[PDB]
Amino acid sequence: PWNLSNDEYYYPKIIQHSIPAVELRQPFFPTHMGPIKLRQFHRPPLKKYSFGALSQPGPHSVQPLLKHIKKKAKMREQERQASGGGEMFFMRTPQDLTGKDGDLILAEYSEENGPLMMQVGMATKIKNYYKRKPGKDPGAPDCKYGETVYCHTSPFLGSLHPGQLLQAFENNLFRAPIYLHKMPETDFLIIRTRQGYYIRELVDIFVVGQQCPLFEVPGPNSKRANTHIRDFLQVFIYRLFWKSKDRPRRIRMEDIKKAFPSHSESSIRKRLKLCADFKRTGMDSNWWVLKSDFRLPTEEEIRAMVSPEQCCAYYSMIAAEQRLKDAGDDEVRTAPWNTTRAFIAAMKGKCLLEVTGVADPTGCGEGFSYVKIPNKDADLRRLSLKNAKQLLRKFGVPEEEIKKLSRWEVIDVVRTMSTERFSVAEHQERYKEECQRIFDLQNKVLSSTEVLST
Amino acid sequence: GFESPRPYKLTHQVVCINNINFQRKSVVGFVELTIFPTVANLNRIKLNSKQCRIYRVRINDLEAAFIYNDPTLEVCHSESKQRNLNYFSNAYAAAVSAVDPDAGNGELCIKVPSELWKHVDELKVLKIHINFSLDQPKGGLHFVVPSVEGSMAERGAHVFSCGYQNSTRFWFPCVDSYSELCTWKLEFTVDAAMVAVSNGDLVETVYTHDMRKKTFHYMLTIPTAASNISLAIGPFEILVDPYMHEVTHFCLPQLLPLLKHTTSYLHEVFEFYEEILTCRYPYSCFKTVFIDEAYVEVAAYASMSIFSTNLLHSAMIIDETPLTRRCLAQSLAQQFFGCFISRMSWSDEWVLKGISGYIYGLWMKKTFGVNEYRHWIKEELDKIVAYELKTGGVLLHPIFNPASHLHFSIKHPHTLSWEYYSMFQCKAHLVMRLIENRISMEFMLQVFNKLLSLASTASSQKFQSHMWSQMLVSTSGFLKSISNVSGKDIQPLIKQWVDQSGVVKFYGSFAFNRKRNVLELEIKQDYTSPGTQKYVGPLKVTVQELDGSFNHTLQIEENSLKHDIPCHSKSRRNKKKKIPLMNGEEVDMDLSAMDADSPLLWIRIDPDMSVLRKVEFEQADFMWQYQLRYERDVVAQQESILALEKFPTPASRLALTDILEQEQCFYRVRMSACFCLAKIANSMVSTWTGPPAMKSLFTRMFCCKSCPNIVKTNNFMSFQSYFLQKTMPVAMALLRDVHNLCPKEVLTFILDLIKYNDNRKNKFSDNYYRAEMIDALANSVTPAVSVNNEVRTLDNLNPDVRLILEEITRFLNMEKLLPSYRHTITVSCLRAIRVLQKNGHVPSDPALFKSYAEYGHFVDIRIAALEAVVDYTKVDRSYEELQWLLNMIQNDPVPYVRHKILNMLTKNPPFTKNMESPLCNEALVDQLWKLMNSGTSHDWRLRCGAVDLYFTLFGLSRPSCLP
Amino acid sequence: PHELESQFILRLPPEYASTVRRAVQSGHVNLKDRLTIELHPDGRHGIVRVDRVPLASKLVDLPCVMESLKTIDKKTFYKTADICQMLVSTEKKFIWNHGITLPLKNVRKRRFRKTAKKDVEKEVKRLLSTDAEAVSTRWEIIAED
Repeated sequence: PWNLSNDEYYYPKIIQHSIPAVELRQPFFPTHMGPIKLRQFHRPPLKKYSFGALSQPGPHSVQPLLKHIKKKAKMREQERQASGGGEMFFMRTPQDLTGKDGDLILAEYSEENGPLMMQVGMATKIKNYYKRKPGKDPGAPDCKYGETVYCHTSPFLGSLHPGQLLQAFENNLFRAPIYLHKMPETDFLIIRTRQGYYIRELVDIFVVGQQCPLFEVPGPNSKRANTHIRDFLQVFIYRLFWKSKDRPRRIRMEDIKKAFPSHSESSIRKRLKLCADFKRTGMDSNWWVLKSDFRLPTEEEIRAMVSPEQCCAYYSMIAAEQRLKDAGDDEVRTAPWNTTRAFIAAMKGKCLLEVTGVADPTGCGEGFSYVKIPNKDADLRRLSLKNAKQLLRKFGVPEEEIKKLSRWEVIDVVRTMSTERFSVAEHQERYKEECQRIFDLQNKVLSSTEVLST
Repeated sequence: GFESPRPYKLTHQVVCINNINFQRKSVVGFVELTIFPTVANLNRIKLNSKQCRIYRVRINDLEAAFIYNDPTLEVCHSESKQRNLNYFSNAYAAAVSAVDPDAGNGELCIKVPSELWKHVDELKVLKIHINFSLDQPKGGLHFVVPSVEGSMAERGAHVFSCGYQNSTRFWFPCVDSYSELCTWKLEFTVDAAMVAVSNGDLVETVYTHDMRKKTFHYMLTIPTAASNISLAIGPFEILVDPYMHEVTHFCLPQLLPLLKHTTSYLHEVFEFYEEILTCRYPYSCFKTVFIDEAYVEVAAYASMSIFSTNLLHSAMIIDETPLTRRCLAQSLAQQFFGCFISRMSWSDEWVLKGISGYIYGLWMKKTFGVNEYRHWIKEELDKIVAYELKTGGVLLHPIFNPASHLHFSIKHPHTLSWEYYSMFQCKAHLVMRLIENRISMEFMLQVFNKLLSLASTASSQKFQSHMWSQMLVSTSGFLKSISNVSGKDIQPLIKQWVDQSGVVKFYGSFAFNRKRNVLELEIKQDYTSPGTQKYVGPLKVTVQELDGSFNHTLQIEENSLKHDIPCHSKSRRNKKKKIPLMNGEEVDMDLSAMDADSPLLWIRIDPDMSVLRKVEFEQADFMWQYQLRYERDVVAQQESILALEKFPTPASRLALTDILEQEQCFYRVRMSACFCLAKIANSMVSTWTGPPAMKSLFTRMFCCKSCPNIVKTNNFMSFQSYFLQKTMPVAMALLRDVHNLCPKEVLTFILDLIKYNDNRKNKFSDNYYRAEMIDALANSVTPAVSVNNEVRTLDNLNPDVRLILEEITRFLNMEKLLPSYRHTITVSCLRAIRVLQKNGHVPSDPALFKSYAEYGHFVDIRIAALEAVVDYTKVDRSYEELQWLLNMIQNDPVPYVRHKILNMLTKNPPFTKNMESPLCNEALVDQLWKLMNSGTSHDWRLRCGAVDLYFTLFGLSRPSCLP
Repeated sequence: PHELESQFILRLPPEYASTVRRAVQSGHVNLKDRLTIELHPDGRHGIVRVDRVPLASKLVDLPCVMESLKTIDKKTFYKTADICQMLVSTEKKFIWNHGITLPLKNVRKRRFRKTAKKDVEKEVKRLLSTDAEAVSTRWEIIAED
């Protein structure tokens, strides 16, 4: 007639990327990044076109977009109301990921090179963490973007004040505090393609604070690292077999050598050894045909092989490898495999982090550093209390300490004034207070709309 | 897209019923249909009608000619000498397909008059006025007329529409398909002291000019099918719901307080089903009618539900609250997704049954807890795998035979066996749970809300089905709405578990490689059994090692056998630290039984029941004991109880005893540990040290501290130690000694539990606890040592059985003067007398059970007595008792009792096809063939039960015991 | 195939920014004739012509990395492109020290760690080529001279 399931003893207490992103399609997720492309990682230069309308030198008219944006938004609302009115999934094509439609915001990063960073086509959510005031509270200050959640336990290193709403980017890669600023009055956004220039205005720009990593970047040549390498190659080989039109399905080796040119061909052969065979003569000659007994994996199995966040962690590792290699142990500590391991270990409670150090991406007192630290009388007798109490009121010591009239305490205090066991609680308290202070300082520096002199 | 199989579209139907005569069991009425022809040259119009005498038919007030023929009255000819069942199944499928309104066909063929052909070619309206009469209906609509004198309201006489699926043809002529939606106008002229309950909202109630009768006018503006239209006419006590005011509850007279207490929960069921879906309840009223001699325990129509009165309990009745509560809940789930959103074909029925069962399981999860949800899901999955390995398999969504491994045709609902229908609904809701596992629960509720929102925008238009077919769901439309809301399509999961009809069998065994620190699993499938299929997807496995609980996904391709997964450290055995569990907590474990070299404590293959599977894993006995003790999953505790019966070591006895002593364990795990402890105790006789099992534990938990053999006075307010207290002597009575005689220490304990029972102090009744005490007394009966077939007299009465017989005589006689609830003690005492007769104690005489199986008794007493008579005619090979049972199948007033007799005679058959019996005449073959052909022609559930009985007794070929 | 779109930020003088903003929010194709962009073959120099009035432009590198994020429901945001360049209108000169937002000013100088920073490779390659071209090479680490 009741619950009768002892649930408190058995059980004591989401991000959907675009279909180009979960299928690891090669413009958005590159197979190989060279040295000059690893130095320009997430900073892609403005390339000159060889063919197209912008390839011809001269003045080029920009095309302001207003009819395209509202036509696409009205069309997507018609699609959503035709499908029952609920929430829909729209990003199914690469042409859905253009900047020419939808409500764009901008997101600026505080650090130069973050430990993790999203590729093009990946999704993120905006969560507004709101700690209620003690007792009565009016309700979360409402915000234009994101959903609100009431956080008793602070997600970040510091703890939220009562009545403080903090927005944050939340995805599988990291979680980072964001701060909404209005755009400058002079800046517009020009989307250039091969055909022409297009212009939008922007009104909302977020500043993203120091990231709290939720995914561990592997080290160079680590087991996980090289496992992702051979998995990325296997997924690319399977998707080339799916794209093949001949029956039985056949691929060419130098397509894979064009995609992965740093790979030795022994490793590519190793991936093709199972699931394919080389025909040297007759029909299908110089092709790697698919074995007739081999069942090519379905789309969901290929998606379950490699995740996009693993590709972002691998790209962070190889970009940091390049930056360290170019710059000839302090720098090695600031490498994202070390800092991600340190932060995730600190979140399980394995170890603590020195919040002031050299892994600090600011280079000043603002921001944290994610590197691991371990969790860990002859003349004072003549006074004989009577005269020590008189010495305390002559030393301007407050009357409480004089009042307790203790022996050891009063003398320890008068030795301290004449100068003027455990290691677990005090150290933990100091680390927590330092982290909270750093978080508060970072928020104050970030949300400031005060003008800063050049 | 829905295109009609009928060449006309029905817009509106008026059903008027006059002259409901209860003495003569007769109704008179008319029916006026408003059809729009879609094809010119319509000529004949084919409607559905059974048992109605059609007087006249006028089309547009012009007299028309009709011809009636029902091929399902006598399926095969009387003078055909065929006696095999495949012939009857094909002929019965062809006969049901010849009256099918889902094709163009129908039983009543009306010819359009000639002068209306210029009205039908340019497609204009036709108004068909049939007037009919039911003279004395067999199974059309049930007349319950008691034999007390007085007026018909003073004796308690009532009518209700019974049947399943498309059975509205049995009481008025209609287009009896779920795809012909129309609006309705329903008038019923009943007696002045009676009330007529039906679908729609009651617009008025006018008197007749003599003021002796009154007419109830109902109107249904939401377009429903004819199959969802119902009727209940009787002297009902009306009760408006004090929480929701459009909901009226009708009961039989003198049962108003039971109705008040029983239907007081229903507003919470309404609130749940309207907050997980975001649509409000689509109909403008809701009516719950409680009746006598019901067809099914719960039937759901449009804006109406018909329950039996046997669900009505008072405030002091426990063990019946949860069952009645979930009957109300599944009636409301079928109100949402069987009556508002209807079916497009007979295929796509799995969609509606799955959505109904799935949202009812979500209700059960919120109401009774996740643990009760997991236990229910596991019992449904065990039910399906038992049925599919027993006979063939259940095929959701067949394509039109698609399933030729069974003995009936799955093209129509009225040819299905009843066990197949039950397993169909069961498999449909488990496959919907699988679709929720692939595509998350919030997207699933968004799918259901999109279907309901399309239906409710469709439900308000007036266009005659330009838009009313958005209220009909199909499989392709359901998968398209899933693909719209999620972007993933489930076509491999649909192809495996819907279109393919099989379950999978997993045989697992592990080996721990100490050198490389890996766990080598070995999972092989039995795919050559008749019910099985081959699984090639991914498979989750959960390994509990000393460092915690880790999940692994295994890819089980056809050629796969060995799966090497990695193992973690064993540094929580170096220091004593707590071992972290599946949830966030951690416990102290006694690691003395564990191996020194392996860190892993237990392994579970497919823990979340994400496939339709039967797992046979080979762990070590200490791993089963650790999984019984420290797991935070009830299905794993249940499967460890089930696997500890093969290991009778004293460590397993200690494990089950620690489970039994432990509150904060789920109570249905302790109730299983009682029976497991009884089996283990029976297997380690001549090793057992102290008292019998669970006795000291019973005296520690439920008896007085100062008196060990006196039980505490009954206080049943905890509801978990009540269930454990009433289940522990029932398992304790299975204690088997070396001599095979129950220990007179346990029988004396049960008799002292019976004597010292005092129930004058709790707020709850004692009928189920006393009934379980009689069941415990019946469990202790071992077979008697008859010498030279000595006639069972008082001279050879066992000294043990005389006490048992005195107690059940006292209990049955006291039930004759003071009854309980459900006549539980009558049912338990009849069951115990049959237990004593099955052994050589009481003379094998069926006259007592034949007197309790008469018509005037309660239906639980009747089915218990008929179960005893079926068991007697199986053991004693009685010819006259089998003729008694077949006669009772042919002419009994209650059709539920006839269905139950056929069901019990199928489950416990008097002979199988392998047996040579004296009861295998040509006379019995001719009787059962006449019962399949004629005789059961009025119910559609007795005919499938007769087909099941003929299959169980004589098989699919020609009866062998024949010239 | 698909080519990732290349978005950059255009900064205009404030009066010209107001005219361009009014013409963008109006939405006619009249703006298309009024606003043109000519990028010189230097790659870091241009003209932006507002209402046929030429303005001198420089394409500069921004110290932080921005990312355009589109949305349909304002709860889930999909990354569309990376922005690192700005065509301000009025080498070391083509590097912008400040960030676009108000809190990020003098970011490169103050809020950027110098460990991450520090052309060198190109100079090393040129030296290697000269050494390969030469017959005899003489080297000494030197002192003050």
